[PDB]
Amino acid sequence: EVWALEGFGVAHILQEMLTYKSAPESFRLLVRELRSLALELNHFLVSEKNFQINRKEV
Amino acid sequence: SALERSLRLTFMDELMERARNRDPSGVSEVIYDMIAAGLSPGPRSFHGLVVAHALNGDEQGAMHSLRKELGAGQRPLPETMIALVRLSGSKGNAQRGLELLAAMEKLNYDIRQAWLILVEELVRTNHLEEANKVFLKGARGGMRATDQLYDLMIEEDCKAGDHSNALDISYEMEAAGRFATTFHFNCLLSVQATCGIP
Amino acid sequence: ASLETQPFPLFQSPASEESELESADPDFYKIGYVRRVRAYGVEFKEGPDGFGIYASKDIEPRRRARVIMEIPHELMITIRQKHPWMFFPDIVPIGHPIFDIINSTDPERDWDLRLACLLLFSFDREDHFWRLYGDFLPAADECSSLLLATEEDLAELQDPQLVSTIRQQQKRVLEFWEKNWHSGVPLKIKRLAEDAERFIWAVSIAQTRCISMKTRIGALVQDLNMMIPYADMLNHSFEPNCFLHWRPKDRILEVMSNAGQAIKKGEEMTINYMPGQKNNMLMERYGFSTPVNPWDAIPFSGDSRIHLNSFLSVFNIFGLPEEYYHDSESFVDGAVIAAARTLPTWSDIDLPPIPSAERKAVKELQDECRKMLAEYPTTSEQDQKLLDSLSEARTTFATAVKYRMHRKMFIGKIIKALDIYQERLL
Amino acid sequence: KVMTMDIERLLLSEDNRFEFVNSVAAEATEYVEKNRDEYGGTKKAIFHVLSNRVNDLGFDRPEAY
Ligand SMILES: C[S@@+](CC[C@H](N)C(=O)[O-])C[C@H]1O[C@@H](n2cnc3c(N)ncnc32)[C@H](O)[C@@H]1O
Repeated sequence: EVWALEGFGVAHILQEMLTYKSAPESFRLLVRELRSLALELNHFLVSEKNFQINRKEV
Repeated sequence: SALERSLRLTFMDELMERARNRDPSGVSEVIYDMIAAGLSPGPRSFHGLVVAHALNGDEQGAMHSLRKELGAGQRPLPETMIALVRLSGSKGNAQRGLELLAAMEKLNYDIRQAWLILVEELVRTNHLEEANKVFLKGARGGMRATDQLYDLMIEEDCKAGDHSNALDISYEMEAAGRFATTFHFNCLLSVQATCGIP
Repeated sequence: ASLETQPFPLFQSPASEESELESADPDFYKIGYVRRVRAYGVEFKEGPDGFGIYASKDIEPRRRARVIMEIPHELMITIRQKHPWMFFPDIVPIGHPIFDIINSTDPERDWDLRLACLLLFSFDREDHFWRLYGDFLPAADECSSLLLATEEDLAELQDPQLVSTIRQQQKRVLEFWEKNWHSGVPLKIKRLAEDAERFIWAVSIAQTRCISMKTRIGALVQDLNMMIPYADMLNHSFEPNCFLHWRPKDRILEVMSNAGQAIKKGEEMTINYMPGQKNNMLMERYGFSTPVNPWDAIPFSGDSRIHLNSFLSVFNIFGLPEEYYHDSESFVDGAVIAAARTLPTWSDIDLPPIPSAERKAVKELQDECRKMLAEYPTTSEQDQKLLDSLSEARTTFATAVKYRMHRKMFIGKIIKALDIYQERLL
Repeated sequence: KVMTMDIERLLLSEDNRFEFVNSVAAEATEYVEKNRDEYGGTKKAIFHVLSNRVNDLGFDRPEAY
């Protein structure tokens, strides 16, 4: 169904179905378990305006 | 008829002569003389007074002459507003620029040329940060700058490294239908290359 | 009604000889409506000056531009603007002699000859829409384009450079016809234009009705010169209420009423054929002139000059020189905007105009304009008389008279503008 | 019933279906920001955007048809 929804490009429904209908807390779980394996899954986003490397809340 | 016309003629000629000589005290003399002649309304006369102040940079005197002509007169002719906005942008005073440009809304005059002048003079006066403020707030207001002004402002921003505004102006330029050329992307890349994040 | 032949525009309206906008023959719209043309809120009306589009209802303002017409691509004719000639209705069979003739045109000088070849072939191609539409094109005696004029008219044109350019155009067209309709051509070419008059007519129509646009045909972004059978009925204006636009998904030419503009029942729907061309260019190509032409020019050589910014403000003209417009804030019109673009003028950062020396300059330029008027043998209103009553409505001659009259009327408006500018400078 | 033809008309009007739908979402969220009437009963902001846009196309449809 994810493959079908993203085939339609209807990606805001896909976002709804995969996040707030139940970073997302399950990605928090993913990063926390890898961080528990002693791997830093580190999420950054780069300001287009300022090139500042904003670390995401993870 | 011809009496009033010749009085108007000679009085406004000696006023304009004082104004070109940047003598606003003289212009005030001729205002008083025309009031004594009963020629009380006259937009050209207060335009002469404002340009007499502006040519010597008397921002306060220019605003005083504006307050005179609005408070005890009639709507100013466009060159009055344009000249006082130019005196702002050439002096700095960008807040006064925006305040008067917003006050131009109430005359129904074309704001485009005055805003272009304000931006251009601010850039020429190296008042780039507030020039960016007035430009972006105009573009978000849906006004289109002249192409020369986009090109100059982008180039000067990128020389200043102000990509935070250069990219935004480039988006507004695209939204205005001026497609970004290799020059504009070269200007953006000149600053982007500095970030160390290729 | 997907058949029939010979529908025509009732000639009751072109009967002005004894001395105004009746509806066009309903079949004129029907032949389009049966072929997915749609007119929204507009009506074809038939004056002695031919067809026009007029709003049949008050149209409220809208936030986006509002559609007023849809013409489907299948009814159009197109030539590629650039060398590799292709036809997107693709009327012309592969290897038809028409392709050899059309190739023998200059890539950029003879686009009108190419369009004329297509127009004639589309009158020969049965059950092409223009087989029916050609009856509504102006015949050789009622077309305004000066390619149908002769020296009897051009003597009345009194504009030797434009006379020379019209003569060169006619020479070029007739030389092309003589070269490519010689007796050796197939019947399927000789029947297109068996005489010079048919070809010069076709070229005059191609010139007066050629729209050109950048368009997208599927994937291909391309430059086309094209004929659109209901957008070519729009009349010119330099203050147009409409513009043409292209939809590539369904290949529709929209005619769009401008965003934020209200329009009134009986208002003429007009477009800006070519923006920024002097009246002599509109005579050269289209075959008409307009007195409010805001790009017209005057051969001034005076060292007298007027304060441009004060000339603007006294007439409340606004915008940059490419942009000059007038607002509600009443004789000010396109001719005064042309004046601001044309008068010998000076400007300075803030310096005021000399109230005396500007009157001196006004007097000098007014006497220059007066001697320019004096270079014609007659005043404007003599041509107005020669148009409110006229011997035979000879369309090319009446067009030349309209040209001369417009120019004089213009210079008159220049005089009046300088007078009112001086008076209103107080 | 008919409203999807208007949708198709607007889909035919706009040069990118995804950009059109983005513009509709933008128009609806700015509508529900510039006006704070609840406007959530039998008529919906999406249908309102489609109605206003087809009215710009000149077509006689009422708000939310
Ligand atoms: C695009 S063609 C339209 C054909 C025209 N409606 C007819 O009856 O054949 C433009 C023609 O309309 C006329 N025309 C164009 N602009 C005009 C104007 N501003 N005022 C009056 N007539 C105009 C001229 O005769 C010109 O040849």
